[PDB]
Amino acid sequence: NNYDGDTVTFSPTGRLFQVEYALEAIKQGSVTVGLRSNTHAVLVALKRNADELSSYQKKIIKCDEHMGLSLAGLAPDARVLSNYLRQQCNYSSLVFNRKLAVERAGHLLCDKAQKNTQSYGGRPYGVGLLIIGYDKSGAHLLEFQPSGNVTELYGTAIGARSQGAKTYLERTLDTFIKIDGNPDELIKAGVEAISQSLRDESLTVDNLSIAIVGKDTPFTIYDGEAVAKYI
Amino acid sequence: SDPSSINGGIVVAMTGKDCVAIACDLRLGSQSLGVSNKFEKIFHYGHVFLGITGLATDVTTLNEMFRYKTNLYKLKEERAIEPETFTQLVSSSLYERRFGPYFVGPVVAGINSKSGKPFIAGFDLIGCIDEAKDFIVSGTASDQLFGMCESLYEPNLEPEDLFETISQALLNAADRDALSGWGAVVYIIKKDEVVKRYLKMRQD
Amino acid sequence: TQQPIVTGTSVISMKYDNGVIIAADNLGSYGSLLRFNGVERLIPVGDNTVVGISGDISDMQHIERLLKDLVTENAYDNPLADAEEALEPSYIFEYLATVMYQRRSKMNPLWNAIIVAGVQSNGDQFLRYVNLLGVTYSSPTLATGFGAHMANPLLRKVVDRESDIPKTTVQVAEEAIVNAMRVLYYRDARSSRNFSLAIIDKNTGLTFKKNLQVENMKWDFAKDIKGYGTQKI
Amino acid sequence: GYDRALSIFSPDGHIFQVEYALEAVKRGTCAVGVKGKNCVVLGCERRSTLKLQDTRITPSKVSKIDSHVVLSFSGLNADSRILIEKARVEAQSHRLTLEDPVTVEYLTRYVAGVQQRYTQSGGVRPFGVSTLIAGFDPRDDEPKLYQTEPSGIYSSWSAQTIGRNSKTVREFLEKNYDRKEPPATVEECVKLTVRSLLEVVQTGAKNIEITVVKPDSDIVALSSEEINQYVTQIEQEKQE
Amino acid sequence: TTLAFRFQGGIIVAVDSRATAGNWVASQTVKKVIEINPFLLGTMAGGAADCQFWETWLGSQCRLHELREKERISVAAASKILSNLVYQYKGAGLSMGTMICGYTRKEGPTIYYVDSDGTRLKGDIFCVGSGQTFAYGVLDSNYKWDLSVEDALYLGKRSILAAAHRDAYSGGSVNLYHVTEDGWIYHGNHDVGELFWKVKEEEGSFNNVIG
Amino acid sequence: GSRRYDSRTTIFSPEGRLYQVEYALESISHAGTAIGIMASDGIVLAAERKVTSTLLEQDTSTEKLYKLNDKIAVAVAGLTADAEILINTARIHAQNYLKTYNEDIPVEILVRRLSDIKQGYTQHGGLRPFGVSFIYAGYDDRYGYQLYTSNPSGNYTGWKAISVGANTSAAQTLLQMDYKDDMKVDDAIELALKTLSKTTDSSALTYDRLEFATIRKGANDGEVYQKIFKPQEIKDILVKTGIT
Amino acid sequence: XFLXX
Amino acid sequence: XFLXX
Amino acid sequence: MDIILGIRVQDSVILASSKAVTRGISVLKDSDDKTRQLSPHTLMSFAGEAGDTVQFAEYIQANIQLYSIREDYELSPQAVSSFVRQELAKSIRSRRPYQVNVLIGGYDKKKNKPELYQIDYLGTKVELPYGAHGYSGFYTFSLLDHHYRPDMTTEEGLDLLKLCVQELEKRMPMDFKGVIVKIVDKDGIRQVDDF
Amino acid sequence: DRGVSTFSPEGRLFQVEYSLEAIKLGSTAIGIATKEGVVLGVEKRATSPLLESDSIEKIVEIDRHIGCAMSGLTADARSMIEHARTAAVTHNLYYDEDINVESLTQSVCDLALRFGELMSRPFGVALLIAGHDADDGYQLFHAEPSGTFYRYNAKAIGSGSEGAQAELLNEWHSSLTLKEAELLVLKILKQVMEEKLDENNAQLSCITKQDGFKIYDNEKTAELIKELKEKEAAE
Amino acid sequence: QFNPYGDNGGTILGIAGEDFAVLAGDTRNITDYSINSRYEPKVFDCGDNIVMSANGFAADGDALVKRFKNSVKWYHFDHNDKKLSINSAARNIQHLLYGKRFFPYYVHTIIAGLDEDGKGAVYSFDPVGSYEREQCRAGGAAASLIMPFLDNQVNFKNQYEPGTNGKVKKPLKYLSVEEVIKLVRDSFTSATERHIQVGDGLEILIVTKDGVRKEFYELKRD
Ligand SMILES: [Mg+2]
Ligand SMILES: [Mg+2]
Ligand SMILES: [Mg+2]
Repeated sequence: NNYDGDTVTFSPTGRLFQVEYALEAIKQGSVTVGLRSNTHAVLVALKRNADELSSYQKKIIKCDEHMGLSLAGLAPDARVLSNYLRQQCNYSSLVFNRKLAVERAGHLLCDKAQKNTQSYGGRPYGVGLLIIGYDKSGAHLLEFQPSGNVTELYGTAIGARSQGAKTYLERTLDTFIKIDGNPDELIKAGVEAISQSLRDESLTVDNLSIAIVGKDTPFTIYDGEAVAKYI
Repeated sequence: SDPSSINGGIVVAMTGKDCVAIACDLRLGSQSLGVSNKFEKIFHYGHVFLGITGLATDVTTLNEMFRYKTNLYKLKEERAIEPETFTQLVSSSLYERRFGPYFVGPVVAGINSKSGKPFIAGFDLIGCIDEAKDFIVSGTASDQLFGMCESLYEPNLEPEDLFETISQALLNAADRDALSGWGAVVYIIKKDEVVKRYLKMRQD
Repeated sequence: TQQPIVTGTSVISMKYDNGVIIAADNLGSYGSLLRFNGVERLIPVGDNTVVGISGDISDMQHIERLLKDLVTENAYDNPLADAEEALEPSYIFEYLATVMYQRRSKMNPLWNAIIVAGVQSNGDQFLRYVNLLGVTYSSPTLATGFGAHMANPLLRKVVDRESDIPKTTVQVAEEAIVNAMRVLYYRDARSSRNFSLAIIDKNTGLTFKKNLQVENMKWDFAKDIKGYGTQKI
Repeated sequence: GYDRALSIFSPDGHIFQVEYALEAVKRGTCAVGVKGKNCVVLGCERRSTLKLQDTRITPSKVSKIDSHVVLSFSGLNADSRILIEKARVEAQSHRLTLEDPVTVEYLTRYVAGVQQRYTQSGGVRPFGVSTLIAGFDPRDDEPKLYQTEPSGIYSSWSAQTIGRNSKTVREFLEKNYDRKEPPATVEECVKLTVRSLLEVVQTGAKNIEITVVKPDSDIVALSSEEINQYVTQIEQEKQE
Repeated sequence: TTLAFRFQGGIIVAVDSRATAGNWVASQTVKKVIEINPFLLGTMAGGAADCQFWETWLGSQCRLHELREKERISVAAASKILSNLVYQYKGAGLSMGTMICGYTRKEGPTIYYVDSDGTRLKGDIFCVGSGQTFAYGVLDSNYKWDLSVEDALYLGKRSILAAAHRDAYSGGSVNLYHVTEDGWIYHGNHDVGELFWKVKEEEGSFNNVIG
Repeated sequence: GSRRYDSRTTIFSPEGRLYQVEYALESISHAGTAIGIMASDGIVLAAERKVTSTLLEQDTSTEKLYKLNDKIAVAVAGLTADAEILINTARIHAQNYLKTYNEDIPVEILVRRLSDIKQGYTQHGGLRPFGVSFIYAGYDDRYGYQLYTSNPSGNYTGWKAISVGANTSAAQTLLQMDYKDDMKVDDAIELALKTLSKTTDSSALTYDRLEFATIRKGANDGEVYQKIFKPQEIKDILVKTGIT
Repeated sequence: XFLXX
Repeated sequence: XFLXX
Repeated sequence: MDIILGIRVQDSVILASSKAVTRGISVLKDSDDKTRQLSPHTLMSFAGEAGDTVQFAEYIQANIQLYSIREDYELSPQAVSSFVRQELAKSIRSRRPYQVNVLIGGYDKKKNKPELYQIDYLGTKVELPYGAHGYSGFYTFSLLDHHYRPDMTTEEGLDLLKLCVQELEKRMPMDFKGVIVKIVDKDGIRQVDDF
Repeated sequence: DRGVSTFSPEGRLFQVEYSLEAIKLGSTAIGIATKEGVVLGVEKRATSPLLESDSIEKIVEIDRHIGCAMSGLTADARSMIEHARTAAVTHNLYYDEDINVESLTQSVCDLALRFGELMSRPFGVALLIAGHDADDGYQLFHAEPSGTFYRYNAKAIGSGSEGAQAELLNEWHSSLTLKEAELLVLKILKQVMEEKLDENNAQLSCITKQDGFKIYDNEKTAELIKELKEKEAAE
Repeated sequence: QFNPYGDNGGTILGIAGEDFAVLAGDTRNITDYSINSRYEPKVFDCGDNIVMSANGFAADGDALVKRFKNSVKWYHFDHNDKKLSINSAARNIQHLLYGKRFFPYYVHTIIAGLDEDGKGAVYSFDPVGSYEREQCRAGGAAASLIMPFLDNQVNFKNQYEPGTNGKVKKPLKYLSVEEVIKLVRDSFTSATERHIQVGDGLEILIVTKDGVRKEFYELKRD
C-alpha cells in the first residue's frame, strides 16, 4: 500500500511487496515442468504465442554442455540470469578446468537476485527458473525464485496452473525417480505431468518444448517435429 | 638542448638612494641564429617590475600568467600588489611546477608605495627567493654580470649615477656573451616617476 | 619486473604404475650463501595432490597461502567437499597455471617453476609443470632447474615413454628419484643433502616423507687425485 | 551526479515534460520560414512591450550556424543558445573530417538528435525550443527548410511557422502558398513572409525581423526601412 | 611495390603480391588491393596486419557512412577517416603506406596517399613500398595524360615488373585494376614467372639478364 | 530512497514555465532597485541599498555595484552571496580571455558565458537557480558603450536604459518617458537619481542609501575610466541635481 | 616475425 | 640554474 | 616540409612556402600548398614533423572559423597569433607535442596595417618585418637585413622575395621544387600563380 | 511520484505498460513475410499539407539484408537504428559474413530494458524488423520496448493495429507471392488510415535475397495502388 | 630484466585437398637445449570441423587456442547454434591476435577444415593477425626447411612438362589423402634430420565432412 514504492522498504508485517509483485509476474507466465531420475534430468515447457500469426516464445536456454534452465515470467530477465550462469560455468572451465556444480549454480543465482532486493534504484528480477544439470554428484533439478530462494527438488513446476503438474509429480514421485537409463520414459512422465496444467488447449507440435541432460547425454533441446513422438 | 641557453638573454637589477634600476638585453635567437632584436624581457604590473630570462616561450607564458594573477589580486584587494607580496606570488607559482618547471631566471624590482623602500629580488627556476640590498643578476651572462656588478656597484647612488653603473654592468657583460646583447633597455624607477632608456651597444 | 632473492633449487618427479613420486631438497639459498636449511618446498593439497615449487621462496609462501585459501573456499556450501566435489590435482594445477600466466602478462611474475603431482578421482596419474612464463607441459618424468639437465636423463632410463609406466613399480621409481637427488647433491652448487619426498598412490594414498638424507656416496677415489696435471704428490 | 528521470511516460502514454516544453514554444515569439524557387526567408516576431532596447547589441533572433545555414527558433531564449553553440561546433567538426560543409538535413538531424537525447537522459529537462533550420547544401541551388521540436522529431517544410499565434499564420500560409508554383523571386518570398507575420504581429515597425538566405553562402539581414517598405506596400493593396 | 596514376581514361592501380619476414619470402599470393566498394580501392604497403586490419575497418566505416547519409562516401572523406585513425596511433609503431583511389560525381577520379606518420596527399601519380623508386623510374619516363586504357594498363603492369625484378622484397605476381566513372574493373593476376620472359621476348627489354 | 525529498528544481509547469526561475524572479522583485542608463559619451549605474541602518559602515561597503575588469562593471539585484559566486567566475573568465588573445574581453562574450552558467542550473544538476539579476555596464572597441541584463533563466538582452529589482514597472515607465538617444552622461546621472527618487519605497532618497558608478571616456584621450562614487561624491551629486 | 612491397 | 651549506 | 618565408611591406604581408613533400629518397609531390586561411584577412604557413603540420593547421583553422561564426566578427592577426602561441605553449609540455613551426601573415582592418608573426613549436612568438623557419633563415635574414626597406610596395616585396628564392636554390642542398607565394592585404588573400 | 523500474500489483513494469499506450497513438506500420520476400509498409501521416511528406522517414535500412519500419515516438528509434546498423556492420567485420535477422533483433531488444535510476525511460516506439539470412530465410520480427520480440508471418503496429491484425489473420496463407503481399499491405493500410491512401501519405518497401532491402519510389507504389483498386472493382 | 617471451620450438604443417584438409605438428616441446616433453600435442579439434595450431611460445599458443575454442562456444549461444564457417573463424582469430598488437602473441597460427562449398581450406596467420587462405603452409622452427619442398611437391613449382622446352608448366591437381600424408611424413622426417628442435613424434589431424580423424607416427628422438 504505502510500503510497495520500492524494494528497499519493509511493510509493518515484515514483507517486501516489490519482491512479491515480481513473484506475481511468474504466476502469469506459461507453465514449465522440471523432474529427474538418478541418470537423467528433464525440462518440459509449454511455450506461449501472441496469436496464430506469431511464433511460440522459447522457454528453455542452454548454459553449458551439462547444465541449462527453463523460464517463467519476464524473458529478458531470464536472458540476463542465463547469460550470468553461462559466464560462471565458463569461468569454472577456463580457470579450474572444472564443470560448475549445479548446487553452486543455484548459490550464484541466489546471491545475484538478493543484491537487487536490498539496494535503492534497482528492482527484483521478474522471472522464475527451473535449472537441470548432470555434474560429479549425478542428476540435479533446482527451482530459482527472484526473492533469492533456490531449492533442490526431485520434481516441480512454475507458472500459471503449475499446482496441477506439481500435485501429479508429488503422486508419481516413487515411479519417475527410478526411470534410470531410459530417456524417452522420463520425458513421457514429464509430458504427462505438464498435461495436468492444461485448460481448453492441448500439446501440439510447435507448442511443446522438451530439454534433457544425463550421464551420457549433453544438454539438448527438442522443438518442432522432434517432440511429435511424445504427443 | 639546454632550455635556459637556447634563446639567450640577460636581466640585471640594482638599488640606489630612494630608487631602483632594472635593465635587460633585446636579443632573442635560436642557438647561433639571431632572430629578434626587439624581444624585451622586463614587464610591470602596476608599480612592480618583473624581468625574466631563460626559455622565451616560458618568459611570455609567465608574463601573461602574472598579469592574470595581479589583475584578480587588484579587483579583490582593491589596491596594487607590492614588490614584497609579488615576490612571494612568483615563488609560489614557480614551485607549483616543482617537477615540471618553467626554465626561467626571474628578477622582481620596485619601490613599496607605503614605506618608500627600494626592493629587488631574484629566483631560480623552481622559485627559491634571492633577496639582496645591492643587485640581482640573471641570464646566459650571469657570471659576467656578477663580476661587473660586484666591482662597479657602490651603495646610495643617485638615479642619474645609478643609470650609468647598471648600463655599463649590462653592456660589458653582454659583449663577453655570444647569446646576449643586440640592444638593451634600462628602467630608472623613482617613488612616482619611471624613466625608460634604450642603450646604444655593439650589434654583434 | 622482479629479481629472485631467497631461492629453492631442483624439484624432480616421475609417474609409476599406481601413482606419482615427487621430491625437493630443504634448502633456501640467498645467492651463493646457503642461508635457510629448514625450508619445506613440497606442499600437500588435500590427500591426493602435492605441489613442488622451486625459485623465489617469498613467492612460494604466497602460492602456499593461495592453495590453503583454495581448500577453505572449496569447502564453502559444499557437502561433498571430502568426497565427489573434493579438489582434484587437475583443478589445483589449472588455477596455478591461470595465475602464473596472468602475472607474466602484467609483467610482474611469480618467480617460480611448479610441478603439480597427484592422482585423479578415477585413479589416473596426474603430473604437469608450470613456470613464471605460464608455460605448461606434461611428461612421464618432470624436473626443474638442474633437475631438468641431470635427473630427467636418469628417470627417463626407467620410464622412457607411456608404455613403461605400468611396468614401473613404486620400489624401482623411488630408487631412481633417491639416486637422482644424490647426483644433484654431487653436481648442483645450490643443493643440500637434506630433502623431502612424497608418494601419491591410488591405493595407499598420500605418503609424505620428511628429513631424508643423500647416502651411499662415492668420495673414496678423491684421495688418489693429486695436482691438476703434472704433480706426483 | 543528479540522475532523476524527469521526462517519463504517464498512464495515457504521454511524456508531460516534452508536452510542457511545447507550451514554452507556444509562449515564445512567432517565427516563420518560407522557401521560394531560388531562396529561403526566415521571418521573426519581436514583442513591442520592450522599448529603450539597444538593437545593435541585443541577440538577433536568426543565428548563422555556418556561412550557408541559418537557425531561427521559438521558445526559451537561454535554451536556444545551447543548441546553436552545439550546432556551430558540429558544423566546423564536419568540415574538418568530411572536408565538406554540412547539408541542411544533416545539421537538422544533429540538432534534432540533441533535443531527443534530453527527452530520455537522467537529470535533464527537454529543450523548451522549436527551431526552423534553413540554407543550401554545398554546390546545390535547391532551397532547404527544416523544423525541429522538443520531442526530437524533425521534417522538411515548403513553408512553416512556430511560436505564439502560429496556428493563425499557418492557416494563412496553407491557402496562400502554392506547391506547384512557389515564390519565383526574393521579393515575392519576402512579401509572403511579411504578409503572414502581419496577420499576428501588431505594427510593422521594429517588430518584424527578416533574413534572406541565397545559394553559395549568400545570407543578408534586412534593415528597418527595407522591411517597412514591404509593410507600406501590403497595407495600400489591402485597402480595396 | 604498389602504384596508382591518374590519366584521361580514369585511374590505373597496380600492386605486387609478395609478403616477406626479414629475408624470408613468406608468400607470393597476397591481395594488396582491398575492394572497399564498387567505386573505392585501397592499396597496402608496410606491416601486413596493420594494413589488412585497418583497411577492412575503413570499409566498415565507409558502409556506415552510406547507411547514415544515404550516399556513397567521398574519396577525400574515406582517406581522411584512415589518416585521422593512424594519426591517433602516431608514435605507437604502426607501419602502413596506403593509397585511397576511387571515383565520385563531385570529385571525379581521385587518388590520396595516406601513410602511418599521418601524411595525407592528393596527387595524380604515387608509388609506395620498398620498390617504389624502381616503379617511379619506368612510370615517370613513360607517363603521359593522353595514354589509352590499353597502354595505361600495360605501363602500370610493366612498372611493377621493373620493381619486382630489381627490388629483392617485391615480386610474386602483378594485380591490375582500372577505375572508371562506372566503378573499378579487375584486369587479372599476372605471375612474374611467365610475365618477365613474355615481356622480355615481345618488348626486347631486360638485356642485362641472360636470355 | 532520496526521491521522496527531491523538489525537482529543473522541470516545466503544465503551462510550460520553469517554477524555480519564476519564484527566483519573485524574490528579485523585493530587492533594492538598480538602474542602468547608457549615454552617447558614457554609462551610469545607480542602485538603492536595502533599508540601511544608521550604524552601517557606508564608505567601506559594497552591496550593489561590483567591478569585473577595468572596462566592465555590474549592478546586482537579489541574493548578494549568489552574485559574488557569479562575479568571481566572470572576473576569471575575463582574465582567461585576456591571457589567450592578449585583448580585453568583448562585453557580450562575458555576459553570454555568465548567462550560459545560469541557464545550466535551470536545465540540469537538480540545484536551485541563482536568485540574481545583473545590469552589465561596459565598453569595448567593437560596439562601444553597452548595457545588458541577465536573470535566473539565463536569458540576456541589450538596453539603452533598464531597471532591475523592485518597482521596475514604475521605473521603466519613467525612463521610457524622459530618455532620448542624444543624451549626455551628466543628464543620464540626473535621470537615474530622479527615477530612484520617485520609485523608492523610502520617505526621502539620501546619500547613505545609494551606490553610484559611471563608465566615461572622461580620462585623457581615447581611454575608458571607471568611477565608483564615494559617499561624499554621492552627497555632492545629490545636492547638485537638487534632490536634497 | 611478422610479415611486411 | 638551481641554488643549493 | 622545409622552406617557409614571410615579408611584411608597407601595405601587405607576403608568404612564400616550398612545394616539395619528400619521404626517404623520393619527392612524393612537387605542388604542395603548406598554408591554411584562418580568416579572410589572416593566412598561416607551417613546416615541421609529417602529419603534425596539417593536423595542427586545420585544428587552428576550425577554431578561428568557429569564433568568426559565433561572434559574426573577424579576430585581429595579433589575437589569432596569441591564440596559436598558447596552443603550441600547451602542446610543448603535452605527452606528444606538435612539432610544427608557423608564420601568421595578417592584415589588421582596424589599424589598416599588415602584421607578420613568427611562432616556433615551443610557442615562441615574435612580430617581425621579415621571418623564416628552418635552415632558410641562415641565408634570407642577412640578405633581407641588406635589401629590405620598411616603405616598400607589394611589387618591390615580390622582387625582394625572388632574390631570397634564387639564393636558396643556389646554396640549399635539397631540391624544394620552388615556392607558392600568397599576398595578404586590405582586400584579403590571393595567390601569385606565376613564380 | 514513484520509481521508474517499479512493478504494478499485477506484475508488470508501469513505464513499459505506459510506453505501449504511446505506440497505440503512433501511425500504422504493416509487415507481411512470404517465401518470395518480406514487405514493409507504413502510414506517413503528415500533420499539415505544407510538410514535405518525402522527408517522413518511417522505413529505414539497417543492412543490405535487413530493413526496419517503426511506429510511436519515432524520434526514440534513431539511437535504436544507429545501434542496429553498428551491430550489423561490426558482426560483418568480426566474422566476414551477414548477421542473422534474429541475432540483430536480439541486439536491439537488449537496449529496451537498459533504463532506470542507462537511459531515464523506456523507448516509446515499436519496430518491425524484416530481413533474410541463409539459415532461417525470410523473417519478420516485432521488437517492443518490453525487451520482447516475436517472429510473425504478418504483423500490424500503431493506431489501426487490432483492426488490421484481424484482417491479416484471414488474408495470410503460406503460398502468398510478393506481388499479392504488396497489394495486401496497401489494401489493409487504406482500410485503417484516416485520410485517403495515395503514394504521398503511404510508403512501401521489401527485402529479397537477390536485390536486398529496397524502399519503393512514389511512382512504383502509385501503380500498385491503381492495380489494387482495379482488382477490388473486378468482382 | 624479466623477458616475458620464450621459444618452445617444434613445427606445424597444413595441406588442403579437394574434399579434405590435414593439419600436422610434431609432439616435441623444448626450451634452449633441453626436451620438456616428447608428447605435448599442439594441434587441437576446436569444434565445427575446425582444427587449429598456434606454434612458437607455447604459453601464448595455449592462451590463443583456449580463447578461440571459447569464441566458438559463445558463437553458438549468440547465433542459435549456427556452424562457424572456416572463413568466419579466420577473421575472428585476426581480431584475437591484433587485439594484442602492442603485446603480441609470439606464435605462428594455422587453422584447417572445409569451406562452405565442402572443399579443403588452410588459413595461416602471422603473430599480429595478418591472414591468408592457401593450399599449403608450414609454420614454426623448421618452416624454412619444409615450405620450399611443399612449393615443389604440392603446387608443382619449378616443374615443367618433359620435352616441352620448359614452356608448358606441370598442371595443378588435388592430391589424395594418401599422397598428402606421404608428403607430411617425408617433410617431418627430413625436418627432424636437420633441425634439433623437431623430432620425438608426429600427430596429424585429418578433416573430412564425416568429422576429425587422428594419425600418430614415431619420429627420431635425438
Ligand atoms: Mg653580443
Ligand atoms: Mg653576432
Ligand atoms: Mg639430442
